[PDB]
Amino acid sequence: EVQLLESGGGLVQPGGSLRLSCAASGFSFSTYSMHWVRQAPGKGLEWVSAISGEGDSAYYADSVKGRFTISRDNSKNTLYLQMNKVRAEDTAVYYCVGGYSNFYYYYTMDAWGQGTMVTVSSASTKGPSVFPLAPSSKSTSGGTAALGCLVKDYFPEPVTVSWNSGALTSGVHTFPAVLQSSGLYSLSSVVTVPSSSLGTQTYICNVNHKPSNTKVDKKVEP
Amino acid sequence: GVSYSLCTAAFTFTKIPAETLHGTVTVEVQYAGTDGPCKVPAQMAVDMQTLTPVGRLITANPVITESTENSKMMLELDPPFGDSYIVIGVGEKKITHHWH
Amino acid sequence: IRCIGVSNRDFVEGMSGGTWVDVVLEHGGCVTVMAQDKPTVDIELVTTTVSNMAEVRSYCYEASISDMASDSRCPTQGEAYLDKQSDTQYVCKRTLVDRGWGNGCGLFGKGSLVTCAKFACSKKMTGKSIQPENLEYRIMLSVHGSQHSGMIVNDTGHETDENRAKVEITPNSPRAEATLGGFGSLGLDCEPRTGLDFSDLYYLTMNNKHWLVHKEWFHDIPLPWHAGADTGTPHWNNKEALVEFKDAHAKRQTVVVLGSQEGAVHTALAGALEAEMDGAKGRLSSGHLKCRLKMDKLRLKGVSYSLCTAAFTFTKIPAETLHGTVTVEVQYAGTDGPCKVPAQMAVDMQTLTPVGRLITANPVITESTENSKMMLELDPPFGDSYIVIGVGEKKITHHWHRSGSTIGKAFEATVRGAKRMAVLGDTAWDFGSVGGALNSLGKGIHQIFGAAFKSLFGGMSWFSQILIGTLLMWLGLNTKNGSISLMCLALGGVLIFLSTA
Amino acid sequence: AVTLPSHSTRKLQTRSQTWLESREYTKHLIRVENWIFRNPGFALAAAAIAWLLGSSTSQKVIYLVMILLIAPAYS
Amino acid sequence: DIVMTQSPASLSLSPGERATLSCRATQSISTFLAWYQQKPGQAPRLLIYDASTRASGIPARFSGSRSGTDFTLTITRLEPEDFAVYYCQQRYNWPPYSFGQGTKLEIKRTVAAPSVFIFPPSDEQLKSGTASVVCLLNNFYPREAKVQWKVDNALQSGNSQESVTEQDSKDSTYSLSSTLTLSKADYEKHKVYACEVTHQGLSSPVTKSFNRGEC
Repeated sequence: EVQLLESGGGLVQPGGSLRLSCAASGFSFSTYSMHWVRQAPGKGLEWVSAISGEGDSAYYADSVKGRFTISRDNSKNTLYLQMNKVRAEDTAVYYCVGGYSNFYYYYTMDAWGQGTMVTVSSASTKGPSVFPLAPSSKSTSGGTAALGCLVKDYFPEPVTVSWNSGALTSGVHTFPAVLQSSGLYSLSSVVTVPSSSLGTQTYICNVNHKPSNTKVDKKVEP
Repeated sequence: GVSYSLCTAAFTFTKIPAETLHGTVTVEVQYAGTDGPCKVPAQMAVDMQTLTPVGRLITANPVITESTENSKMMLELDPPFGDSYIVIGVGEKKITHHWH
Repeated sequence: IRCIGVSNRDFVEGMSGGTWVDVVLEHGGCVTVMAQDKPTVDIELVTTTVSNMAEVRSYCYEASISDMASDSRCPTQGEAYLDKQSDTQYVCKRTLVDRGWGNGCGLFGKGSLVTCAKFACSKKMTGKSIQPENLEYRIMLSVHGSQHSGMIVNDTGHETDENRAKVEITPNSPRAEATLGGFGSLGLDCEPRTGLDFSDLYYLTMNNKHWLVHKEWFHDIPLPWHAGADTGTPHWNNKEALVEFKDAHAKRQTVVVLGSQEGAVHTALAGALEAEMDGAKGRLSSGHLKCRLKMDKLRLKGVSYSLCTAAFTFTKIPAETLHGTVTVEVQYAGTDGPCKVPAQMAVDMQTLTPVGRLITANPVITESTENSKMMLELDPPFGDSYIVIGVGEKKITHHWHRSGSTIGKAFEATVRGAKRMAVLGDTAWDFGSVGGALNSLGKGIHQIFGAAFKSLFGGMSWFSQILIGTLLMWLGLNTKNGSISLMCLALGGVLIFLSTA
Repeated sequence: AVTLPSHSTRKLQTRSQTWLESREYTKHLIRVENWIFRNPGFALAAAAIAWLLGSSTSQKVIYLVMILLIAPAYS
Repeated sequence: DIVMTQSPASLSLSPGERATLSCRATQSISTFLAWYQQKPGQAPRLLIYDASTRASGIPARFSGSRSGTDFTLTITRLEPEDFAVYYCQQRYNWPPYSFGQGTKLEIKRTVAAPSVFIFPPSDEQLKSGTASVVCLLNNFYPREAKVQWKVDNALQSGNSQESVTEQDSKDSTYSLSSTLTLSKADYEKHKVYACEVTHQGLSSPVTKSFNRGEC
C-alpha cells in the first residue's frame, strides 16, 4: 500500500551537510514524481523542492534555490535531499510527497510520509534537569490541580520521562522542544492529580536519556 | 448506460472549456443532483429556440456515474464552424455556453 | 429614455412571427427595438469589463546606463574579455580600433576592444493577455413608458425598479432574462465570444494609460523585454535596442543610451483603442456584441386602462432628435391615476386620422397626483403634421414639420448601412434580420469577401488605402477587358472603407 | 529601437475613435510636402527618371508619383 | 507571487453544523486547487481533487466549489473526530505550488473560570541557578492571551515561552505555561511580581500581585 518511510534523522549542525533519505517502496517510482513539503512548528506548511520523472530535471523554491539538491536512484526508488547550507529557518518537519505525473510536475492522487524531526541547535552536550512545579498549599487536601516535572536544558530531543512507572500519565505527553536563546531544549506540561498523595505517593519523575547520562530522582515541592 | 434515464436539472459549469487544437471542445460539468445513473443531455445548437443538433458528438452517450450530490463529468463535443451553444441540460434550469 | 438623444440610435422593427429578431449592439451606439403589440425597449451596451489578465512579454521604454567599462587587447594577441561580461545585466559590443606605441601596444594594428555597460531599466511598460472566456458585457435595458426627464430617463439605474434593467453577459452565461415588472421579460441570447476577435488583442499598461494593443503588432516591438514571470531583477532580452556603441575617431568607443521611447511608442500606437482600468479589471469603451432578442415574453402594460378626461398641459417644448423622431413631453393635469394618453400624429387635423407611427406604444400615466409628467416619442411623416396629445376640446396640438423626404430617408439609410458594414464587416447583415434566405446568403458571401479581403490586403493604413484606391481607380478607368469588375469592387470596397471616418 | 512598427496596419475599426485619429489624415502628406519643399531638385530628377520608363505617357506619371512618394519615407 | 490566503482561520462552532473555508489567489488560477486534511501529530491527507472529488476512503460530506479565484468548502455535518488543520495547494502552470496558511476549527467549551495557580519559585531551584515562576493558566477560553509581568510597576516581555496543549474531547483543556527567564541577580533586585490571565469570558482579569515569601 502507501508506504513512504523516511530516514536521516538526528540534528543538523550549522555549517555541515546531511541527507534526508526517503525509503519509497511499494509502487512504480520510475514514473511517480517526488516532492518535499516542510512542516513548521507554529506556522503553516512550506514547499521546498521536487524531482520530475525525468532524472535531470529538478526544481526548488525561490527561498531555498541553489542550496538543497535532490537525487533519485531509479534502481533503488529512493531520494537524497542534500541539506547544504542549513540556516536557522530550516527547523521544520520534512516530508516526501509522491504522485503520478504524465507531465513534469503533476499529481492526481497524493501520497505522504511520516515526517522527520529536523532542528538546528548550536550547543554542547547537556543533560536533562529536574525542575519542579506545584500549586499553592491552600486547597491541595483533596481536589484537582496542575503540576508537572519540567525538563529543560536537555540535549538532544527528546528525553524519555515517565511518571511513577506509568501511573500518573493523565496529562503527560511527549511535547516537542521549546526553543531557547541557545541550542538548549525545553518542555513543559500539566497533569491532573487527585491530590490525596502528599506523604504516601512520591512524585519522582524517572528522567532518563541515553546520550546524556543524567538521572536525578527529585520531587516537586508545594 | 443506454438503459439510464435522462438528467432532471441543476448542472454546474466548472472548468471553463477550450479548444484542443482540432476543433473539439472538452467540457467539464458538475451534476448537482442525487439521481445517480442519469444520461447527460448535451447537444450543439445554433438558433436556441429550436435546439437543432448541428454538430456531432465525440463522447457518445455521456453517463453520470456517481450517485452523490456533486458528480463530475468530462465530455467532448465537435461544434460546426461558426457560432454555437453548448446546451448541457433540459427544461428551464439548463445552463449553456457560447462557443465560436 | 437613456437612448433617445444618442446620435447612433437605429430602429429595428418586425419579427419572425413575433418570436425573435437578430440585432448587433454597438458599444458607443444604441438600439431602439419596436414591435407591433409589444412595448418599445431601448438597449444600450455600456461597458466591457475584462477580468483575470495574465502578463506577457513586458518591454522597457526608459533605460539607464550604470558605470561603464572598456578594455582593449593588442593586435595578434587574442581577443579582449572581461569578468563583467559574465553577467546578463551587462550589454557589450566588440570592435576594432587603432593601436599604437602612444596607445601602449608593441604591435601596430586593429586591436580588439570590448565595451561593457551595465543595463538598468527604470520605468517599463507591461503587456497583458486577454482571454476570450473572461469578457463581461453589461447591457442596460429600458422600455418606453411612464418616465420623466429627471431620474427616470437618466443613468439612475442602480436599483431594482420597473422599466429599467441591467444584465451581465459572460460566456458562462451567454443568455439572460431581464425582469421587467409588469412588462414581462426580454430574452437575450448574446454571443460574447464573437466580439472584436479578442484572441489577437492584448492590454497595454504604460504611465497609467491602457490600450487594446493588437497582438501581431505587440510581438514585433524592438525594445528590451523580459518574459513577465519575474519579481526580481529581469533578464532583459535584446538589450542592444537602446544602447549605441559609437566609435568616435577609432581611438575610443563610447556607449550612450537612447532616449525614452514613451513618445516614440505613443506615435507608434496609431491604431489601438484606448481603454481604462478600475483595478484588476479592464473596462473597455469599444466593441460590438451579437444578440438574438427573444421577444415572446415581452407583454404590454396598460392596455386595459381608460382614457384621460381632459386638461393636458404643454411643458418642455418638443424638439427633433436628429433622426426624425420628436421627443414630446406633457404635464397631465388630472386625478385619474392609471389613465391612457390618447397621443397621435395627424396631418390635416379636421379629420384626425392617425398617419404617423408612434414609438412609445401605449403611453400610461402612473402617478395618481394632480400634476403628472410623461415623456413620449413620436415620428411624423415627411411634410406638415400636428401632434394631438389630448381628447375632446381640451387637447393641445403642435405644428411640426419633419424636413426631408422618403428618398432622402432611403439615402440616409444607405449611408448608415454602408457605415454599419464598414464597422462590423460580416456581422452587419444580422442587424435587422428576421431569418431568411437573403440575410444568410448575403452574410455568407460577405464572409467569403471578408476572408478574401482581410487576408489579402489586411494591413493598409488610412492614407495607403486611398493611395491604392487611386491606382485601382485608374486601372478601372482603363484596360477594357473582362476583368473590369475586379477593378471596381476592390476600388469601392477600399474607398468607402477609408472615407467613412 | 528606431523602426517602431506602425499600428495602422492592424487598427481596430469600431464606432469609437482610435488613439491618434486627428493627426492620422495629415501625417504622411505633411511628411512628403515638407520633404518636397526642402528638396525641390528631386522633382526635376523624377521628371528626368520616370520619363525614360514606360514610354506610353501614362505610366511615366505613375512612376513619378511612386518615386516622389518612395523618397521621404525611405521604406 | 500567488499567495494562498485563508479567510477565516478559526470558527468557534459546534459539531454538526456547516463550515465554509475559502482560499484566495492573486493571478488567474482557474480551477486547479487541492485541499488537505492534517491532524496534529499524524500524517496529512487530502480532502478534494479539483475541489470536487475526494480520495479513496473519504466520504462525500465534504465538498468544495469554484468561484473565480475563491474556493469555498461545503461541509454538511461536522464530526468531533474531524476537526483538524486544513491547507490549500497550487497546481497551476509551473511549480513551486503555493500552500495556504492553515485553518483550525475550534469548539465551544467552559468559559467559566481559569486557573489561579502561581507556583512560588521553589527556592532550591533558585539555588541551582534557574528561575521558573510558572504562572499556570488552565481550563480557559480562548487560547490567546496577553501576559504582562508587572514587575515593580514596569512592563517586562520578550522572554515568555508558553506551551498551549491540544483540545480535549469533553471540555477543550487549554494550558498556558508562562515562564519569565530571570537570573539570580534579577531575582534579588526585584521584589513585587504580578501575573496576568486576560480571560475573555470574564469582565476583569485576576491580577495576583503576590509578594516574595508568600504562598
